[PDB]
Amino acid sequence: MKTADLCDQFLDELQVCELPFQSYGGKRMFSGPIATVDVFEDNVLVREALETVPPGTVLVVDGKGSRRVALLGDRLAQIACERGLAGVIIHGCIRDSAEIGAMPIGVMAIGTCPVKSKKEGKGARDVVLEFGGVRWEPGAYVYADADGVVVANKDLLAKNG
Amino acid sequence: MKTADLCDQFLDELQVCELPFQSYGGKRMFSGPIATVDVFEDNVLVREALETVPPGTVLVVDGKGSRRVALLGDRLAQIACERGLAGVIIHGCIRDSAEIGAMPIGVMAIGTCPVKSKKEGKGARDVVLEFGGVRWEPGAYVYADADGVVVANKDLLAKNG
Amino acid sequence: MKTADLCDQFLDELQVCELPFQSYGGKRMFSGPIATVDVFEDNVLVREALETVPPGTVLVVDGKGSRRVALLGDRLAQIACERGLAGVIIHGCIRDSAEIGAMPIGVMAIGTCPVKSKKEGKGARDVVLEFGGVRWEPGAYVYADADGVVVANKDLLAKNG
Repeated sequence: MKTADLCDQFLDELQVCELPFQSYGGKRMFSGPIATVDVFEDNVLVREALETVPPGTVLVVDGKGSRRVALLGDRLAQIACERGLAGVIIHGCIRDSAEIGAMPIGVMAIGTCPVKSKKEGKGARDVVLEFGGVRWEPGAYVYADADGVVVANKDLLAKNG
Repeated sequence: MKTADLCDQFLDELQVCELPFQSYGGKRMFSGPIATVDVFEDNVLVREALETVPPGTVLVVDGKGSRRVALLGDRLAQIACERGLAGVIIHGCIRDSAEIGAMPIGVMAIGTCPVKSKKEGKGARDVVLEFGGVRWEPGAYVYADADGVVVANKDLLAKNG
Repeated sequence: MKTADLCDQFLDELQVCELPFQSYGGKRMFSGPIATVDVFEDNVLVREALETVPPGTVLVVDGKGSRRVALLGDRLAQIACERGLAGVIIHGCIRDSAEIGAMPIGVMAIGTCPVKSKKEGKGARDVVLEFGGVRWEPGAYVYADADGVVVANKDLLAKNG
């Protein structure tokens, strides 16, 4: 589960995120199949994804790194906990960081912003994301911890060759 | 008291600081009427302000974001505690961060620096400050927490319209 | 031992590091005689240094600030603990930060990276390093804590004039 160990064993099959994230959730280490959301200062699709993706999923949200609004708050983090998701990785900001820090889920983002995001529904789910020098594909697997975030095109702990 | 809630209710009457601060005090959430100090690597006026502003005040210090010296240390933070101030927000650095982290007051700054600031008394108090994309006016109200810092031109929790 | 106090008393004999470090070890405050290592994404010499420098030493490693690989992990940090070193300061990244945070040693670096460094042995030990606006010389003394890092050309707490 350590990204350090995964790199030592499978570096050739891994993409290493170049963007350093701040860890906000109660869980510092988390991993699972990737579900994607591509938005810009709007989180309606982030919410719909959290309410529908399979348990154990790690939702990756490309918010273009905007710091003008938060894309996830305690209400949405709560949904993630209630539906048994592994965590959320956001190329953007979150809010209610105090409350999220007390939840048993992983949450990584580049910063905090108290302003709510737009609620128009613009953006798309299940598309290929591109940020942090990494190509995030639906169905791929992401592993995150205190040292970083790495992505594999399949479950590296269920393979045999 | 949450900046997230204040933005949802009063965004149109609020200024949202664009500069992310590091939180150093024992209190992560604090708010109150603003008192201003405008200086450059000198903290004599910061000290005089802390020794004279009314209880509950949040001292906002524009140190131009300099990282060459600290503008507040444990002695001054102690004064802030003894006189019942709400906290201090500094566009600059502080020192004695270890000691300040144990004090029941809010302290936000952009970094730490072990070097003491000049003691010449240059600068001015009670002037309008301009940094972080925000206009900080004396008498205005500031609310700070783990998600950010927002400024209103009056007490938003004592108003009725 | 506080960098703030050292600056107040000996600023004229001190070099103040301009590069802000993240603190990863169980010890937030540490100091001692400097041992140097100059490398670039390779840590064989970092390991050899940790296995040979005198107890109480603070190993300073100039990794050119690279964020592509880690230069120190839990194995090497463990060696530092077993041989009684004071700490390590790295102009580069580390990994196994979770594990290192539980160790009684000082560790400062600019970030984390899960990828292992090269093991070719390129680089040099006991040379003068130059980074963070500071000239790091073998035999010099370094003092580090929550506020910063300062370097003196001799033990400032064993001198008399």
